[PDB]
Amino acid sequence: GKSNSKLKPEVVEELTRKTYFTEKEVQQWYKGFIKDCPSGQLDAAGFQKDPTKFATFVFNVFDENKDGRIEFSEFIQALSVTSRGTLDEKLRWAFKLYDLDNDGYITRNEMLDIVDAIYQMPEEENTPEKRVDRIFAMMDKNADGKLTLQEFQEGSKADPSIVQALSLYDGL
Ligand SMILES: [Ca+2]
Ligand SMILES: [Ca+2]
Ligand SMILES: [Ca+2]
Ligand code: NA
Repeated sequence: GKSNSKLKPEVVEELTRKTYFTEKEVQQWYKGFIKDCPSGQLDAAGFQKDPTKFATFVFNVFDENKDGRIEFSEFIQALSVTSRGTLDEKLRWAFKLYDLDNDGYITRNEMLDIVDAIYQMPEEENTPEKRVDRIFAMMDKNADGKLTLQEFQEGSKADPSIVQALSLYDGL
């Protein structure tokens, strides 16, 4: 008598209120989620399914409570921010992605780890090192080798390409 094939009504209401989705959209996302992960808990191996490193970094941000599983509430809220969030919401989310040790700063090495993963997944951009050097030249204002949330927000907003990439809604 499986009890998690659909959401409880109160949870449909909760999740609709916490995201940019309609009730119908929340239920549609659950249908697909539970089909692909009947346990209701998506683990790192499942999320994975060369992209290994970057999928693992994204997995950790989806995993809000850090218990090694992405449950639906986590899945749908991450989808909400990354697909439909405002520019500032998406920037806060991206900062969490890059801040690997959750200390409130993105170091050069933290960023390098992410950018390498993206690459693993034009001469002046042909290494992760070059890409990071450029980002830090543009965003690190006190030259201490790390980005505060403010440095990352303001730095990102200065660059038209970054603004474009974070200003989409359902990919458009
Ligand atoms: Ca979790
Ligand atoms: Ca950090
Ligand atoms: Ca700095
Ligand atoms: Na600009």
